[PDB]
Amino acid sequence: TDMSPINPELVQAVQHVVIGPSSLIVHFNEVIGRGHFGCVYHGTLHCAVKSLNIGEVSQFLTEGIIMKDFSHPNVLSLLGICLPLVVLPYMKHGDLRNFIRNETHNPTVKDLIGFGLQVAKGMKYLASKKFVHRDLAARNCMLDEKFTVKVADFGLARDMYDKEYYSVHNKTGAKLPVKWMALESLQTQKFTTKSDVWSFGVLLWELMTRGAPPYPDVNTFDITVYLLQGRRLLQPEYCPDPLYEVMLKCWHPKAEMRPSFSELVSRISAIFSTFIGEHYVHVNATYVNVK
Ligand SMILES: Cn1cc(-c2ccc3nnn(Cc4ccc5nc(NC(=O)C6CC6)cn5n4)c3c2)cn1
Ligand SMILES: [Cl-]
Repeated sequence: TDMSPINPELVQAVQHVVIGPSSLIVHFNEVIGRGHFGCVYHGTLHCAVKSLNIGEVSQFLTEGIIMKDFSHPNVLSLLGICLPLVVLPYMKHGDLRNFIRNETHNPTVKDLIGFGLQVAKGMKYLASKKFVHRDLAARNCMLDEKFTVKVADFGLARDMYDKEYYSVHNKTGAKLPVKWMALESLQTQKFTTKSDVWSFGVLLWELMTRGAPPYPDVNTFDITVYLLQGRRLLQPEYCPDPLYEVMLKCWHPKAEMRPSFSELVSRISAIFSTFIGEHYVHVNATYVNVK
């Protein structure tokens, strides 16, 4: 790549994931959200129920067991499955991007770095389980009633929850979040933990801009050409210098040189500790109403 610029066994194993049909009520009237692979609904077990569409039933059950094993306060857990329903905890404040964009919320610099810090702790956990997210972005993290950020949009909850930010590769037909993708993944369509780190860098930029779209009007795989002119996202007005240095390390041309999620947790927690909640972050006028 260019990096310099120019089945009885399965049935008993899945028993701890299955929810009984009579112990779950799905409210099909109240559409929480929509996705390509399944619509999400209000449920009572209080929860969110995503309803999906023989060979593929193995895959559904097996994905449930792997996903049920993930337990961490900054990771969206799986409450269970039902049969094609995916039962998830209800997140009161919805997705992180919409939350920070909302003009009636008044986040401080400390608040937003805090969300970033929480996301890093979630990825640190997922990365320790050898799990590559492939689509880390503020739209795909969620926020509960205590403002705990949970990395979401993985396993059976995987979808395109805002079609706007996914672009079709002309050959393969795969719709990909090109504005969040590492320089190497744009060229190969292979994803690693180090390509998640790049995405996390972009997520930090989203946090400090209160959910501005990255790279306005650079929307296709021609982002690769843009990056290879020698470019990175600009430092946001309310982003501290040390945090922007962290963002630039996340976008290191050589994947191996990017920091681990352990190192990111360490560095961000230090930066975070210096703030006391006196810097209100306001939205840039040039990013308002921009997609
Ligand atoms: C823009 N966008 C992002 C998503 C999204 C992203 C990642 C996901 N990972 N799983 N899911 C299903 C799910 C799980 C719990 C949940 N809680 C709510 N609560 C609300 O919508 C509150 C505000 C009224 C909705 N969900 N949706 C996800 C949905 C949906 N749209
Ligand atoms: Cl602050």
